[PDB]
Amino acid sequence: IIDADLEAELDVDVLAKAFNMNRTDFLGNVTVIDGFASTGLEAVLVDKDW
Amino acid sequence: MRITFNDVKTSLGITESYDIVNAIRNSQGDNFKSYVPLATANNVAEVGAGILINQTVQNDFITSLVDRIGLVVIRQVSLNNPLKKFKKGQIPLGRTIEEIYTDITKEKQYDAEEAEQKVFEREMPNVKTLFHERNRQGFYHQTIQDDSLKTAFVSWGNFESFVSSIINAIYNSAEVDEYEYMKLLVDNYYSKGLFTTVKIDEPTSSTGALTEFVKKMRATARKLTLPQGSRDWNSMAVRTRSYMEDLHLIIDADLEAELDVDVLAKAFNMNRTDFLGNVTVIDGFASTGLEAVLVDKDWFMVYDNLHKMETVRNPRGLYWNYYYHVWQTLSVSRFANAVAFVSGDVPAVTQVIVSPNIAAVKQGGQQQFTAYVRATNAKDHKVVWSVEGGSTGTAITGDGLLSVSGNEDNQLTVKATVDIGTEDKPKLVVGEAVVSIRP
Repeated sequence: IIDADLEAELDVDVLAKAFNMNRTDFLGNVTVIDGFASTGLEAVLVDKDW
Repeated sequence: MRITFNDVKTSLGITESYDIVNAIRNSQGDNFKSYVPLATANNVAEVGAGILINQTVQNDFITSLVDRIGLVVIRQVSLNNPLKKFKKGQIPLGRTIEEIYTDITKEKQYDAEEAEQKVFEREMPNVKTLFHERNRQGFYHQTIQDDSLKTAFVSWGNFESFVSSIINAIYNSAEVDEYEYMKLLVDNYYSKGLFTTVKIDEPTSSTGALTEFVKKMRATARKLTLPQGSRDWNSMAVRTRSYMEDLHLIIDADLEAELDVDVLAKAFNMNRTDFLGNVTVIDGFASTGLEAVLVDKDWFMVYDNLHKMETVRNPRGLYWNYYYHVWQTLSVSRFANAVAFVSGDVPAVTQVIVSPNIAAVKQGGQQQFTAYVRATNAKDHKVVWSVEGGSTGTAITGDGLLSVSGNEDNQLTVKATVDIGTEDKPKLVVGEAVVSIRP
């Protein structure tokens, strides 16, 4: 779970993510939200049974 | 009537750079040595570029006979307007199209004790309406002289092919005009400034500008694709959603080629539709600052009302006149997502939208208005409310609550105003709503 702005920022500046676009074997199922509410939160990586 | 031509050469219009025949003949190791073994190169080079005006050529064996035309080819090149996929069905009867949108409501907490005395309470649904009407009428006129044209062909198949080519030319002209009108739609929308403006630097200034533009487009496309929706990308300030397969990006060919090469992120996903949507390439825009526009498939609200062809004949002139009539309505939908990326200087605030743009209140009721400011910068702005009704006892608070006095008969207008200029040289942005009074 990541923010749209950060996801688009890292989809271009770094290439390793820009290679493995629209798949799951690299960073899991990437779902995009419109930001969090916590001050320091940037990304959250959880499990389906969470 | 004999229309003959004399003193015509095989080089009527030729801005020649060098004599290829001379270069081939005078070559002792140059790059033209590959054409030296060719037996007949002068003859090929003499008429290898086509002949604009032909002349009769005698036979090589018997000079009295004349060589004849063996093959006749008629070009069937057909052209289309790329935005045709955004069209809709036909409207044989009527003129006006009504678009109705229903917005979402709010949640209330379960309360059995409170639910005793308010079982029959009312919650007015939120609905918005937009209207479109027919605005384009035109026709195309052509003439065909069958009897006068019958002497230019020796085959009925060729005759029919030529007349079909004329009809196809009419259709091609119609398609070109339709494409131009569809471009005019976007240009007029941006001129009226109902887009959501995203400020960017000049892409051609430096490499970093191009990658910044690409990542900004990626972010905008993602937040448009978000399933839960947002109210920040349409002129009606309604909660709406768009699909990645329904998103289309309209960009200039030169800029598209520049960013297909300069930034390596766009090198991939060039034809996958999952990066920026269906990329449509046009021959540039008309506005000064417009670089790219990303709109939803439902943004276009174009229909056609008439598409017909009629013919008349002139007995004295022996020809047919063909009239192709096209009547269409071209309009856009304000409920659909639309973003425009502008490289030039843009104002701090683009527009102000009032959530109820039309109201009908009683003589003792109250109304609540919500103001949405489309600001191109991070800093926020303050909205001031005013009314221009006229009667005393009618007033609007600073939060957007309008109260109406018990004695007035006149239409009211409510203005939400934002100041974006500096001191003693102010620039103001105003959003207006209309209110009717019911006695």
